[PDB]
Amino acid sequence: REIVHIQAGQCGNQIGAKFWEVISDEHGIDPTGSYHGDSDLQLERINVYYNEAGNKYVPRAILVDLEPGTMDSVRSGPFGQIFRPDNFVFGQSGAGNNWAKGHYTEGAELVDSVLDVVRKESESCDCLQGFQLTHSLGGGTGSGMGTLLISKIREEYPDRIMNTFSVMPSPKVSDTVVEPYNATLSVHQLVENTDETYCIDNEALYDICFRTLLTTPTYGDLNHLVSATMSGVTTCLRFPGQADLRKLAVNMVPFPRLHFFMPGFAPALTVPELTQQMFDSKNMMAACDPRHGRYLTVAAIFRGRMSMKEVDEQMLNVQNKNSSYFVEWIPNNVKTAVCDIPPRGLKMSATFIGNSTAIQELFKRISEQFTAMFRRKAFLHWYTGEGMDEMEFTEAESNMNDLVSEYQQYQDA
Amino acid sequence: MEVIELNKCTSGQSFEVILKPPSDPSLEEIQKKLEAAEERRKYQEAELLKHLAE
Amino acid sequence: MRECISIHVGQAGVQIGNACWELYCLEHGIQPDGQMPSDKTIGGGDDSFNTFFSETGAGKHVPRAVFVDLEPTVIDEVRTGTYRQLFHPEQLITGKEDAANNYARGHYTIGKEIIDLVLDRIRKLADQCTGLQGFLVFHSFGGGTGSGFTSLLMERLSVDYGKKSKLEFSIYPAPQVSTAVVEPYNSILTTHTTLEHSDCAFMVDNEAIYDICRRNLDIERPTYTNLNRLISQIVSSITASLRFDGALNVDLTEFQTNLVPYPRIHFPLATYAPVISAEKAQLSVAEITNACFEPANQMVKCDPRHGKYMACCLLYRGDVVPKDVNAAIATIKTKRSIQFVDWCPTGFKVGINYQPPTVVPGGDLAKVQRAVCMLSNTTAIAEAWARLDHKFDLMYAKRAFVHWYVGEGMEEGEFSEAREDMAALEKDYEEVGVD
Amino acid sequence: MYTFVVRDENSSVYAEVSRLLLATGQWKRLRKDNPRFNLMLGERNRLPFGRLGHEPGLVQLVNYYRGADKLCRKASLVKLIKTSPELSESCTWFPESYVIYPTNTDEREVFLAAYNRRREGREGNVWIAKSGEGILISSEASELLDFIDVHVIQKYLEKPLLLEPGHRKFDIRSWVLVDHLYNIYLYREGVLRTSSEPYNSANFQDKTCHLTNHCIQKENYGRYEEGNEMFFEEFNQYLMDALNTTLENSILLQIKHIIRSCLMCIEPAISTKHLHYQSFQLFGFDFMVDEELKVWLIEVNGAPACAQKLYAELCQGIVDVAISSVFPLATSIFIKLHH
Ligand SMILES: Nc1nc2c(ncn2[C@@H]2O[C@H](COP(=O)(O)OP(=O)(O)OP(=O)(O)O)[C@@H](O)[C@H]2O)c(=O)[nH]1
Ligand SMILES: Nc1ncnc2c1ncn2[C@@H]1O[C@H](COP(=O)(O)OP(=O)(O)CP(=O)(O)O)[C@@H](O)[C@H]1O
Ligand SMILES: CO[C@H]1C[C@H]2CC[C@@H](C1)N2c1c(-c2c(F)cc(F)cc2F)c(Cl)nc2ncnn12
Ligand SMILES: Nc1nc2c(ncn2[C@@H]2O[C@H](COP(=O)(O)OP(=O)(O)O)[C@@H](O)[C@H]2O)c(=O)[nH]1
Ligand SMILES: [Mg+2]
Ligand SMILES: [Mg+2]
Ligand SMILES: [Mg+2]
Repeated sequence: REIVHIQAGQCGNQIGAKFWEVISDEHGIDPTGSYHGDSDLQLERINVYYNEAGNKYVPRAILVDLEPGTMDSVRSGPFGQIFRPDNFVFGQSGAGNNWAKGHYTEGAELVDSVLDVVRKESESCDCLQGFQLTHSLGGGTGSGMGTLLISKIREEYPDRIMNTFSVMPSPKVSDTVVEPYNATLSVHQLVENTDETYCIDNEALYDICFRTLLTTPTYGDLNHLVSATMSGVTTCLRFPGQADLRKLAVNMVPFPRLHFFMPGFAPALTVPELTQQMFDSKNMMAACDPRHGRYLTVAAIFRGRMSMKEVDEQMLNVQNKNSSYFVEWIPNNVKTAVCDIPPRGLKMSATFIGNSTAIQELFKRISEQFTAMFRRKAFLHWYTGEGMDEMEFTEAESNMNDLVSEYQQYQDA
Repeated sequence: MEVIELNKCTSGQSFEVILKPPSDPSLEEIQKKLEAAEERRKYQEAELLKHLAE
Repeated sequence: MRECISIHVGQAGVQIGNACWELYCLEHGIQPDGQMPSDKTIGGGDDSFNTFFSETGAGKHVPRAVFVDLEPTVIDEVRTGTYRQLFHPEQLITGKEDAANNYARGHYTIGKEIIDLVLDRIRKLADQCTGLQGFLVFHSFGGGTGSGFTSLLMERLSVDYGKKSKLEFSIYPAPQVSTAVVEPYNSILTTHTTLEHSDCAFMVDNEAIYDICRRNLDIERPTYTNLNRLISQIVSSITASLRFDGALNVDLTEFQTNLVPYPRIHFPLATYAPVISAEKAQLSVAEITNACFEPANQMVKCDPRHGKYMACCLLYRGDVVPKDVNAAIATIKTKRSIQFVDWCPTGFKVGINYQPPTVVPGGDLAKVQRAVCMLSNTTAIAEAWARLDHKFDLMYAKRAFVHWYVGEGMEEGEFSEAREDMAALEKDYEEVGVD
Repeated sequence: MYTFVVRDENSSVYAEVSRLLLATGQWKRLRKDNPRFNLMLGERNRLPFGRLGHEPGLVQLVNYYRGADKLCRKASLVKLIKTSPELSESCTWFPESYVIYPTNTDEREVFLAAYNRRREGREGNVWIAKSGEGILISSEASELLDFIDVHVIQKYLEKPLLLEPGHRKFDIRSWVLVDHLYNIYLYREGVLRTSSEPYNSANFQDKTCHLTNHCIQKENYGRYEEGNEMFFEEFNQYLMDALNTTLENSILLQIKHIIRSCLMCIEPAISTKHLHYQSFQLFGFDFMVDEELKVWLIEVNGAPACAQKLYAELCQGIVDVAISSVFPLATSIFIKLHH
């Protein structure tokens, strides 16, 4: 049950670095790779994410970018020195916020070097369950090169699970003009080539930091929020709970294309309070309102020492009081796991994973920005200038519009 | 209300009470189905790899 | 002496297997080292317990059992548990990645690659058998391995050992202790394929056991350990007639002969009393016998009052005499709603073993002087099929999760084919128990 | 808050029960196929009892007792009374009945045997056949048995109590509610469904005079009382003025005894006391009163309608004792029949 982790682009590597920072603490590994933990429960599944060297643990992580900047930043602050130096794969050109450059030109010359690193990590896996990618869909490297990586990994490992933590464009906050192009072209790829995609939105992350939780939030704050979630959704995989990526996907994904998840996190709060918080919209990290759709499936993970009989009461309560928001035709679609080791600084926490048709609002929002620009062919020449054809845009748009109508179909069924 | 077939032993005993009277595929067929499914898998992977090569 | 081979498939089958063989060892005075002081035959003997244990020259008693799982997490615990030395490594078989709660993945993709290895290990056990009665198959309905590989195995066992009898102990899926949404699919798929290969199947619903554990042993959130400890008691009661000197159900074929007048309707309901918490600080023969007709003590929650009996067996352990049983039956026959099919006599087959039920030290079940397990073939158990078929219909109408099965090489037709068979089964039960 | 579903729309009683639950504000009506409810107002036929009581964390309740049909079908009731030790054929309050099957388990021969013992002794030999349509009242078994074209042949009550003025027969309907604890509650308000035509012993051909169904009677009507519905206050006053007796003494004691006998007979067969789901149900009992003021059971309705005047009160009674006793909210109208 080994997982190979890839992070691509600036957002991808910043979030990925924070993730390893967090779970290394949980497994009690220090910035040199040495284990200094109090419990042996920390190392029973440590192989899922780490290689053994020797008394030193090394993340099975591959760091990718088209410019050396962010990679250097990763290497600087701790836990920067835990990563295998030959697992840093970077170019020098950058992608200029251009999906085409990441996917077709600049990215293509770098992609073989990544696959060699992927291949070498995979061969030291006794039985690779699959891959996880952390990236953003707005820019050029994480979006363009990231989806290229996914496609080429699928070609060489067609029977392995591919999961992504994908940062999606925000409803109102953007710093990239060509973002709707990069995102729509990425989604097209994601729909076909990933098994599960966790949708992360920066605006939502900021509002949580700014309101609920800490004035003047920075990217470090948002990245820490994502890491907490990433720690949460992967708790079952690296601790003793039965279980693996494929078993998770089988129970979360009733329809192959509808595999985009809305993650959530909570929080001296009590169980009943934890439960009602993690279901609240403001605790959602994907800026979609669950109250605008219905849940196909839901996975909740509770961490810490707590009354598990009480937890099941709370889980059932909430569904019973909101049975309108869960599909009737998928019996027992709400599941719950509990892990006794809590995250750090918290007595207990809860992680929410919803497969909700409300996520269609995200894609129809992406779609309406995309079509606004593409109808006038605005900024299109930067993409066709890298060799792309207009038809590839029309296809990406049509596919995502198709995705939206499918969510609507099952929302009403 | 009858009791019959009272067998008895060291270990224990058994009996019957009556309250009222009344009034496969071959190993080849399995192999064929397992291989047909394997072929449908092979075909599906072939299409994916063809699609990816394109 | 006619031997019995036990096969434990998937997580549920293996973990229950652990509880059963632990309990077996306690009942026969076999230690975790495998030595049996009371057995003065050494490296030999024809005794009744020999049907479940073979013997080595060093006086080690070894279970006639195979443990098989498609991933190693569960069986590795056996390999390193208290009773580890009881098994030879041959016996424990593991794959490296499981069926992911996918019947198709367990039956087709992974089943094809491990079926031969499993049969060869079983063959090794059969080779050590002078006379072989058949197999006892432990598995869940809901797991990928439990559903998918078991059904494959059952077909192959029918080929390799056509004469031999096959008995299932099957775990019915319950949402309270289940993490899989696709269990309804796996259950009716494995039931369809395994139906003509099973002579008698004992279904246990995790919902019933969960509740018996909460309300009778005062456990707020039962664990698998709690559930399996209880399940092993029911299983022990059912298999005790094979491991001990007796005249009722001594050979696997008696089960079908006594409990199953119809081949397809081979799912007897089990009921067990008394269940009392060890903590808490007794029940007469008539009281535990009457308890057997209470829905709350059944392995499957259903209402026999609105169904018809085809056969009934009472299995007593501990202090019980025949006249008391006859007396209790008479008073129950008056009060409670018991009806039998017209073509069957309204009667009971009764077995009594003097050895009282045994209990694992530090467990939750307090020792009982007298205990009884009732096995009855009632049409009321069909309630469990209808429940399961309804959940199946809800999801299959939208083809939810179906792509996971087609992607492993299964055809969409097998879904409908299986569902149709279940529908026929439901009708069979209606024709027999309803007028 | 609680949730419920509606299986059968055509139910007048539980349509009213439906509105009053919604009105309370603390009850949500889910779609009929949604299996996450606490209350189920179910269909009249092939209700899926087998699926009830298996949703975790949901106390489920249904408005029907599984197996109550033993009481509520006319062939079933006859078989039940004849074969139950409790009734023991010691049922002096049920008309001599027989189960006949069309020639197209039967007791057609014993019926003729009793019919002929009667005609040897010149005893009144009028019978009624049943299973608005499908009933024939004849003084001869031949006319009864050529209706053979499952049925019940029942001894016709040739000396019914007849209301004055009018010389007219009538039927009494009692509403009985059994809760989840199998408490038996008798609605204090009964109704008398009257014939508007004088009774005639010579002519059974014109069925309407003989029968009392509100359906047949509908089609003089409403002349003596509105909609041929006399309620208990008037009837009790009539009994006092005409026969120098009361409804409680002359009739109600017998009614309570019969209701008790029937429901206690089937209690071990249908009780949900120790089940995973629980049942309540409303029944309509139909009685006829002869001239010697003896009460006879005619039929038990499992799915009864109410009288328009009383639809308000009874449906509120159901919500109070049968539903709110399981699902509490944020001068009883029932008489409790003890065991
Ligand atoms: N009673 C009982 N039920 C169990 C146990 N383990 C799992 N189950 C039930 O079995 C179903 C899951 O099947 P498993 O037996 O875990 O699956 P498996 O056979 O290992 O299948 P894969 O893991 O998919 O290869 C769920 O309904 C669980 O509730 C157990 O130890 N005891
Ligand atoms: N033995 C008997 N003697 C005299 N009258 C009788 C009788 N049996 C039935 N009746 C009359 O038949 C009428 C209707 O019979 P019954 O009630 O069985 O029909 P039904 O079942 O279709 C209407 P419901 O179901 O509401 O009672 C009653 O009003 C009663 O007056
Ligand atoms: C339009 O520009 C966007 C990109 C850059 C520049 C401004 C701001 C928003 N933003 C941020 C944010 C930030 C924020 F403040 C509010 C918000 F809703 C989401 C964010 F991601 C943070 Cl949290 N940390 C930052 N560090 C460097 N920029 N930067
Ligand atoms: N959450 C988060 N977002 C970031 C971070 N750095 C950049 N981003 C955002 O990512 C989006 C662009 O994607 P980016 O990764 O920078 O482009 P790429 O390097 O070509 O993949 C912009 O909206 C940035 O604001 C970070 O550290 N955390
Ligand atoms: Mg950049
Ligand atoms: Mg398993
Ligand atoms: Mg009627």
